[PDB]
Amino acid sequence: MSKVLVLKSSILAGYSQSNQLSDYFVEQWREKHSADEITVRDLAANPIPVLDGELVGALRPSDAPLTTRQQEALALSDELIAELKAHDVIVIAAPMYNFNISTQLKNYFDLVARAGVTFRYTENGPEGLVTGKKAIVITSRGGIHKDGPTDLVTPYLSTFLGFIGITDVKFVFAEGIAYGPEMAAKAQSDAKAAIDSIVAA
Ligand SMILES: Cc1cc2nc3c(=O)[nH]c(=O)nc-3n(C[C@H](O)[C@H](O)[C@H](O)COP(=O)(O)O)c2cc1C
Repeated sequence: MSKVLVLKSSILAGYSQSNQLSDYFVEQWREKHSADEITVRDLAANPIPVLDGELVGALRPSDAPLTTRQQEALALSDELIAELKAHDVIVIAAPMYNFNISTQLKNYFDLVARAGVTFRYTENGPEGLVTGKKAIVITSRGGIHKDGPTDLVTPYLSTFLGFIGITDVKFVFAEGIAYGPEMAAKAQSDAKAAIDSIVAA
């Protein structure tokens, strides 16, 4: 029995291509794996704060008193990390905005990456502590970037996720959305088929 976490990060709400595919993933997983628990967190509808010079100190082990704002960010970081570690299958919807991930997803990563909690340093290098996960990235783009030099999102996601221990990552692409409704529909169909194959594994 698995627990599935779905992280939505688009700023386009119900018009989001990656959210539509995330919803399809959930629908198909419920159908094929009816006993599994599914948790969805919308990082745009419930925003994570920007990591600034005040919040960064909240995420360090210290005996120093924290500000109210720091205490709340620490509580949120702990909540996010507990949630991430409590689920088995992690689905990350990651649209490409100005050649980067969305800030909504980035703020989540910046509260989740914490030394001694989601990674630690050993005598022979970094070690990720978020273990036993299988990750699916659903990444939507207006243009066509896959396997080219302008896709920095894919290797960045592999790098960041691997650093915290999530090395088993399958990518689902929905590209060419900006070329119009016909190409957006083909991207949806192609990504749905990649999802079907993952759900059928
Ligand atoms: C603010 C913004 C920036 C974008 N930057 C890029 C980009 O750098 N490259 C690209 O191919 N598409 C870009 N797009 C198009 C989105 O990648 C495309 O609309 C995709 O469907 C977004 O996924 P979503 O619908 O789930 O938000 C951008 C869209 C927005 C709104």
